[PDB]
Amino acid sequence: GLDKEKINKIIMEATKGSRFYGNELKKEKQVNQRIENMMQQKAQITSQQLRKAQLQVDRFAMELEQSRNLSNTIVHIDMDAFYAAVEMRDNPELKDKPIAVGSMSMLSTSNYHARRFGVRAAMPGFIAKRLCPQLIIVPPNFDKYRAVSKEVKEILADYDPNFMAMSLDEAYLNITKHLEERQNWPEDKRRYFIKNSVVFGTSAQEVVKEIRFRIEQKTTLTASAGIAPNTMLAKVCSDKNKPNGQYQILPNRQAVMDFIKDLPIRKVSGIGKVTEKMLKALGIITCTELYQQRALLSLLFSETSWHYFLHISLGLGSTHLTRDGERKSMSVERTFSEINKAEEQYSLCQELCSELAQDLQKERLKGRTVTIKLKNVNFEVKTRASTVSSVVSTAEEIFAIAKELLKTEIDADFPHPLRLRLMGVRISSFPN
DNA sequence: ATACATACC
DNA sequence: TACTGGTATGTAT
Ligand SMILES: Nc1ncnc2c1ncn2[C@H]1C[C@H](O)[C@@H](COP(=O)(O)NP(=O)(O)OP(=O)(O)O)O1
Ligand SMILES: [Mg+2]
Ligand SMILES: [Mg+2]
Ligand SMILES: [Mg+2]
Repeated sequence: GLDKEKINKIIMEATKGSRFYGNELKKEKQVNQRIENMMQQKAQITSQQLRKAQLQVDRFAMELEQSRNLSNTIVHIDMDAFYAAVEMRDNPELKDKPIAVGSMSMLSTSNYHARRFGVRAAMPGFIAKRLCPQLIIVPPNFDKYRAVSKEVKEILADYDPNFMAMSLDEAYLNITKHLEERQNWPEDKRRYFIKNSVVFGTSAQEVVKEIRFRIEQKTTLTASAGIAPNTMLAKVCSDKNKPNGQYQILPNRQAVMDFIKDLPIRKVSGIGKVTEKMLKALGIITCTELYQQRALLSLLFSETSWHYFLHISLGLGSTHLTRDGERKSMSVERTFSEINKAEEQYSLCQELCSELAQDLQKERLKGRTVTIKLKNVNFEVKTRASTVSSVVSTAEEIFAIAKELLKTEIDADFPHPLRLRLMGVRISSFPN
């Protein structure tokens, strides 16, 4: 498959000049400035501050290190090319062919064949077709994916009944308890037939082989898996042998540190495009560099960020799955071809409010904060929020609040019309 | 509390 | 022709 410059070449040539690209520059500059600002303060940092922080951080680091929990076994399962794999399963014509699930405007994912051409999730179809004109863009069938998801979630329930579904295709499992019961199971209880039988051992490696086997037998789709003593690690491992493979970080401190040693921080869940580029500008790329700079980082970043970075640098993370409690927000948003007539924008706001009210009606939810989201034709995004004393829920009450927030924004630019491409409404601040 | 940014599927 | 929908969290004021 294609190189890796030829790709970015095509994307640039196709993106450059678009209102969309304009905005991406506007953001990258707003980030570069944020780096430059950080960069200053690093210069104004003294050696006797550095020493002061270093003795503080290490005091906290000894507290984390002494509390390290290796006694749990955490599994992250992540379906392989989920949507695309499903559409491949049920249409032989795509057998050995590059595909992507989505529209010509936007793609959800792509199969590994198509990923060799640099077509990826969150790419517009029309750009992906320039990277690979044989690409088959198959429309998404959300409802199938939900149904397939339910089939695997049923299997996963056997090993951890409190497993944490992150989305349709992925989940964390705490198999610690299952491995204890399984230690002294007969071959009967861990024997599965092929769709002539097969058997799996008593170890963690084997349990996960059984899970991934049953998943393939039930759904005709492969999954990858990661094993570790915490979620943060397990999530990373699950990606290591993708597609259709496992990895284990064994529950001993040395192994953890061996894995961490040269791990690019980007691979950790929650270090993205920006934090990478920010941490790179301090010379931090691996998770040991992140450890080494821990004093400096305590001065340049907020408490939560450097606390989080320290957990990353020590190979720490969550060692029990907290059963997802109540939601914090519900929202709906929609992109469209340009709208500028005020009366059409009110109507469209009123529609979204109705849809949100209907989704609230499902889970019997009422909130206090209504937040409209507007994104003009140049991709610039405004949110405007208003909190109310008493909780609201109906399409009328939500619209009443959103109406004004929108009105204000139409008035502000007056006599210029709001030229928007996306509107949304969110409700939040639900009671405890 | 409000705004905007960053991240994940 | 065409650049998503969605929830939670962070950063800053
Ligand atoms: N940015 C995005 N926008 C829309 N849909 C997306 C998306 N990212 C993912 N999806 C959809 C499409 C995906 O099928 C599904 C699961 O997301 P993953 O597990 O992150 N990606 P996959 O399973 O395809 O491949 P593998 O894990 O082997 O790399 O969510
Ligand atoms: Mg995934
Ligand atoms: Mg996946
Ligand atoms: Mg990351």
